[PDB]
Amino acid sequence: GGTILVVTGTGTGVGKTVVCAALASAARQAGIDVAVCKPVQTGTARGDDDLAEVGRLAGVTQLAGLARYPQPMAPAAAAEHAGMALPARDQIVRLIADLDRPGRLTLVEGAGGLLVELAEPGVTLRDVAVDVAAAALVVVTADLGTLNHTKLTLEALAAQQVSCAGLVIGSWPDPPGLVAASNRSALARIAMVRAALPAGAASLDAGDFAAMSAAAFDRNWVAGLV
Amino acid sequence: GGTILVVTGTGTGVGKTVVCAALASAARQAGIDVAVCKPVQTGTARGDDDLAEVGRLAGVTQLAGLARYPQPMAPAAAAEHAGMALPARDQIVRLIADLDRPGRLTLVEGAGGLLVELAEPGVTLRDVAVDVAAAALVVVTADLGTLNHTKLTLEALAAQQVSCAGLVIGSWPDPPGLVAASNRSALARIAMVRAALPAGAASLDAGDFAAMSAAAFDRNWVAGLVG
Ligand SMILES: Nc1ccn([C@@H]2O[C@H](COP(=O)(O)OP(=O)(O)OP(=O)(O)O)[C@@H](O)[C@H]2O)c(=O)n1
Ligand SMILES: Nc1ccn([C@@H]2O[C@H](COP(=O)(O)OP(=O)(O)OP(=O)(O)O)[C@@H](O)[C@H]2O)c(=O)n1
Ligand SMILES: [Mg+2]
Ligand SMILES: [Mg+2]
Repeated sequence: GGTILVVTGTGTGVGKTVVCAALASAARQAGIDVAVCKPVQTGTARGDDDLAEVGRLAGVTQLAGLARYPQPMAPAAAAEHAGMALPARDQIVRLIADLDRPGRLTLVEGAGGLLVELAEPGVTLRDVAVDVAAAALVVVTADLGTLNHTKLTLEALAAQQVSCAGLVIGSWPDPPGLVAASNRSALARIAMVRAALPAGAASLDAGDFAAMSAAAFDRNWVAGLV
Repeated sequence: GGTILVVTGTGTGVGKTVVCAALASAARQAGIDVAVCKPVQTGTARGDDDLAEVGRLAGVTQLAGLARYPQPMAPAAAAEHAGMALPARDQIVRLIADLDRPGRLTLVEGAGGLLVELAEPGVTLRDVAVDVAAAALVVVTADLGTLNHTKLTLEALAAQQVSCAGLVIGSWPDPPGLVAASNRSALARIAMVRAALPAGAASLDAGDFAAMSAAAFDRNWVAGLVG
């Protein structure tokens, strides 16, 4: 095996996908081989496609998915609306374990938060992470409430002995403001803040994104991942 | 003693205060004596006063605060910015215990979500609930993400053996979209949904808010809250 990291977030819209892409670009610039798996994608009618974003921004080519639901709903709702089950637990876990190899950082992106349902019957990104011995990278906001949400997620992580690889602030505002600055310090009082990605990085081109990403993570940590 | 509920939520801004007021109103109209307690209150320099708002909507007269910070921040941060300290765990529990009385329903509204720090070091409303043996009423949204946040909150409640008294959807839109409807029906499978307060309820005057309040909750559940 190699390094499997699940990339979760305190909620929906915290920039999990942009963090996957950023870590991917950093690791690739460290000469690490990266794969990204997004088992279930919703919102496809309006063009939601987070693996494509990772491809565009980071140049990852090993981009693995199992199901696509048109509706911009939570996976289980989208499944119900479309009239089709979610994938099974086994499909996700073996797709990920077949992606994993020596030398590779394999990022696994869930949908929404940690406890959202990802497969039949009621299995979550947390379960998947258990099944594959992955650590968890927690993407957070810098807004009022982030502390509560972070501690809640880290507590759920620990309840199943999924190790915490750290937090990333998905979007660092400009200019910051009092709340975001104080929250950044507190977040660092509960876990290793690995990076804070400038607000708007998503819209960068691949070159500028690569420069941002390179400077956003500690190089030794990135290298030390695999 | 009497009955104590901490009234918590999946985050900040979900309708905790309005639920305190609504449940207090329904319980008052059931003849139950009601106290509402707000041990940590931030954002006073912006005119935030949750106790006053409960009194304004519900007529609750037994309102107890303790710590008040000017800035609209996390209590830890608002205290650090005022040059002040957080209360002690026993200060908060004392404030609550002095309110407790047979036949009285004592609602304890927190600062933000369940794991926000109320006292040094890292003391939360969950700890306070264990200390005063209270049950937790969890206010939720109907919006995307509410299932994850709700499950996280319930799981954190069971982590310390704190009973869940049920959920209350703080703001229920009329009409409900596809996501709201789905989230509601899933929430009913995760826990007892005690009420779904209609959106904009803070705009109802005393009588409108009391009517809405009595209809919002099952009369039998409210009455069963207090012997
Ligand atoms: N530093 C950042 C981080 C995020 N985004 C934007 O923030 C929004 C949501 O972030 P996303 O990367 O989509 O993360 P997710 O948490 O995966 O969203 P969800 O799980 O709900 O699909 C996107 O428009 C993304 O383009 C941005 O512009 N600059
Ligand atoms: N059924 C509802 C629910 C909420 N609100 C409004 O939406 C906001 C949130 O209500 P509040 O109880 O203040 O949410 P809390 O979680 O209590 O806010 P805080 O985190 O600051 O304590 C308020 O402006 C309130 O007037 C409303 O009008 N009717
Ligand atoms: Mg995403
Ligand atoms: Mg409030």
